[PDB]
Amino acid sequence: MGVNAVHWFRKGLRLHDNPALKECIQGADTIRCVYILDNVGINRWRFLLQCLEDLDANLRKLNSRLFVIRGQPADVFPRLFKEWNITKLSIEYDSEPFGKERDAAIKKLATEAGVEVIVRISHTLYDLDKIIELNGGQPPLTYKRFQTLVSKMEPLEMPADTITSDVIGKCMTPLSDDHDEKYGVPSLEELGFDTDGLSSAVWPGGETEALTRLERHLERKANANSLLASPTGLSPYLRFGCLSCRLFYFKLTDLYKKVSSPPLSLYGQLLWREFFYTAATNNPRFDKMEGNPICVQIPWDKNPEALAKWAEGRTGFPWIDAIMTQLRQEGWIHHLARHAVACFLTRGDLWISWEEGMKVFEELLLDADWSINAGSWMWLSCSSFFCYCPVGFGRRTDPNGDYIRRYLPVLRGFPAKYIYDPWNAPEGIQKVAKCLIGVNYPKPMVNHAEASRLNIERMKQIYQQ
Amino acid sequence: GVNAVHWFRKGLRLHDNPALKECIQGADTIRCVYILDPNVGINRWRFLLQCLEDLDANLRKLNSRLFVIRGQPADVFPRLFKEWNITKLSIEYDSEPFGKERDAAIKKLATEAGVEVIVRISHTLYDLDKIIELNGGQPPLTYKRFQTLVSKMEPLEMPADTITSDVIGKCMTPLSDDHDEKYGVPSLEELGFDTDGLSSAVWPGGETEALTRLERHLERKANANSLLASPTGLSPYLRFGCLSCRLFYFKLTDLYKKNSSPPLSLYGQLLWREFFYTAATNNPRFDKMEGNPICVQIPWDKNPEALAKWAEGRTGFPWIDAIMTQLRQEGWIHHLARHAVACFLTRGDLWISWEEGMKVFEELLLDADWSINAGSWMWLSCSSFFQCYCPVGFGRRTDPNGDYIRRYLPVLRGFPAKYIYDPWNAPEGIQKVAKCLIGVNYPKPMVNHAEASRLNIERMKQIYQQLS
Ligand SMILES: Cc1ccc(-n2nc3c(c2NC(=O)c2ccc(C)c(C)c2)CSC3)c(C)c1
Ligand SMILES: Cc1ccc(-n2nc3c(c2NC(=O)c2ccc(C)c(C)c2)CSC3)c(C)c1
Repeated sequence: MGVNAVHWFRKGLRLHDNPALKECIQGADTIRCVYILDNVGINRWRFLLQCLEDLDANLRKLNSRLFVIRGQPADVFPRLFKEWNITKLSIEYDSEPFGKERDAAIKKLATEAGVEVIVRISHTLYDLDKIIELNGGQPPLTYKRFQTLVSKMEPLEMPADTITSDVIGKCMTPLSDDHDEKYGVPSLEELGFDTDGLSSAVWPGGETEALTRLERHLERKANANSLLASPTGLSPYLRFGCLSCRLFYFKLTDLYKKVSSPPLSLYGQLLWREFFYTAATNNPRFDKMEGNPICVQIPWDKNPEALAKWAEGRTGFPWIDAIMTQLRQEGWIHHLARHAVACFLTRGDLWISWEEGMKVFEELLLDADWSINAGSWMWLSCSSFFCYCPVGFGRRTDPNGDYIRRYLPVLRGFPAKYIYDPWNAPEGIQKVAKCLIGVNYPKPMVNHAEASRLNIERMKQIYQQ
Repeated sequence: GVNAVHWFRKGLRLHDNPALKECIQGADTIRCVYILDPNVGINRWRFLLQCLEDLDANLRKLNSRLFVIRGQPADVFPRLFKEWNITKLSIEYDSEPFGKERDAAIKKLATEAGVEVIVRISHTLYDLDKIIELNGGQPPLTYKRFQTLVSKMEPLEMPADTITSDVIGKCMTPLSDDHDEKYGVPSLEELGFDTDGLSSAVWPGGETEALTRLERHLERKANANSLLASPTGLSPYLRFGCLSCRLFYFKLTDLYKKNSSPPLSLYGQLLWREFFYTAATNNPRFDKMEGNPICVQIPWDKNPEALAKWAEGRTGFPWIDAIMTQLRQEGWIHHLARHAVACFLTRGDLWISWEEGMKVFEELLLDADWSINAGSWMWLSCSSFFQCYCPVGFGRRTDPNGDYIRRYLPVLRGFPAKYIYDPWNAPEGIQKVAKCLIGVNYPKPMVNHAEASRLNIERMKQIYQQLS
């Protein structure tokens, strides 16, 4: 009896600009926010778990708690509907095809149980289906066309009001005394992860951290060092929904006017994100080659041993290996570093499928969703949307090689003259550095000049086809 | 003639035994001895005695025997030197401070008697002193720096040749027909133990068992069940020396190669061993809080009754009690189960000193040496190395049906999975049909976890504010 509401957290792990949760509370006697735990690496799971602990803490401020439940949503929700006597369920819209299919299945389960479902857009700046409509029923496959469509859209509506005590009103959350025992956020070890020797996260999760960084980021806006994680970086918080894209949009617009009509390059980060979400939303095989209508079909090498050396940073190229080590250790690498390793794996040196690189980035990268990961890997491998040197790229960006020394400590003894090509160092240099190439650090896995010359010919064959 | 003794302590094996190999060279006679030197529980003693009978049986294949002697080494060895007219003594090096002090005293006594002492490294992958020298004179206290040091060392030389007929050559072992009466391996009852109702060992000791399980482990390598002892587990055989760390290292590399550059993660089990041995070797108070230069001073509770409930698996938390029951009964628990009970006792629930948990583990755990035990307990209690699990939720997450609980806490077998991890929440009618009244046939929880852990988190946060 009564109006009992559940808001389902997946993305949008925040209380600000949360229109679905705002609407779910309206007219509700009770409210319960739930997160349901279904390649994913340990840095992704730690960021998520920290996101849920920050949500729980913020909900405690409102005399509520987060409910964490393990299971598959299709089995879990029929039980919750009855146990809690639910009449309304709310979600932030998910544009990605697998999320679409999951949410369509839950909507059917909810309707059959008599539960009304509130769906609101708030993970993207725009209604992706409306952009596709203005473009004639197909997503744009060029960024400039996307810019044209966006510039004709209506102005962005204001972000939804933050969930506070005034919004909650008389709505309450029923809680047992053993809430943590049944619904608490688990630790990594409670999920069976090996955390031995794990250091403190370079990217701590949560809306609180995201809003702290947003304020520091904007105050700052008002190279070798670029390779390292910035304390005001926002990319993972946008992927998990800790930071609203619309709030970030409006704060940037507000800053720009304080210091007219801003160029759309002002929103370059947000717009590239929307582009890939829009391209992917109606393409269930967007993350594949075969069966993907927009993906060029290319005969990639099948080489699991070469793939493993790339994935684990054992290529013998310190520039490539340091990037993949920072990626694995911390979960974020510079955009141009993503270019560098993606080129090395696919069209550049190894000629391995972009699907394999995408799968590694899905496990390790914090800030790249399914759509953005698939679209970027297709783009950089010349597979859709119409060769870096693994020595010179790093040497030009960081001549002293401090980046290599930070993430490949075994190379720390090498001078800047050989830090990016240690195989060229004389034996005496290697001995004083206590690192014999081919013993303490591997030899380069390919001759870059020979491999790149071959692959360049292969793709020219593809594109003359 | 040249009469030699090889002193077994660790390294209870004939393969990759450089000290024994060097001792045999140029010797006319050889005698292998183990000295039973007066907390160690019955499962540790049984594993040891099975290692010694495997050693004795493998020495019989070479027309030799193991000589087992009860006494203190500083008293026994002056007698043996004269009785057997010994001029050669060999040992595998012991990095741990108490073993270091003992061996220095025996080396002095041997020199006084005119006996040369042969010492060879073979219990650890590396020369721990060479690691510390490379680091500038102090051990690394982060595992990342230790990995950096290890990746700069020379490649490991191959393990020593197995003691065979060929290696023994002309050397021989004088034997009497009364050998078992004088020097035999004793039984547990013969050491005064109560073995009534003891079931057959889940972890049988010895080099033969170790090498069998190594072969199966390599083949297999080529969840709720994780909690149970694996038939291919190697951890206790590495602690006792039935299996060489260096042999394991080389079989792992060979399996990997059949790339030439495996990540260090491949050898993860071995390097964490080496890390704690290195940290402990020059620290004679490594197992203490006061007077230990690397350990944060924390005002732990003194509560012997709560410690006893934890040690004996009477906490009232079935996940905790099942783990401690498996540990007592078999001598091995999963690594994550060790985290669970360590957090419950120290930083999590009871606020009892990590020194007390280490002493219980020292008595019951088969696979954790002094250095690894002390280092792990300091680590998990946030007391060193620059460092809260739910006692209901963790088990429920790991084994939802509760089969682990039903296996080790049979009084709870009747409870459904819904309450098997928190049986105090079960309605009385469930408790009645399960024939286990909570507070009568199985104790109530000894603490309110939510209240205890919240207060102890605040205690620890104050500790690190004082430090900062
Ligand atoms: C309370 C307690 C006592 C002992 C052991 N324990 N027992 C054995 C070993 C270890 N420790 C570890 O592996 C280890 C590795 C990394 C880190 C960061 C820690 C904290 C422990 C390796 S050999 C057999 C454990 C796991 C917990
Ligand atoms: C291999 C790889 C995977 C993923 C990402 N990656 N990660 C994140 C984002 C993106 N892609 C882009 O920005 C982007 C924009 C324009 C073009 C033409 C391309 C090719 C990528 C935006 S949000 C966080 C990148 C940079 C490379």
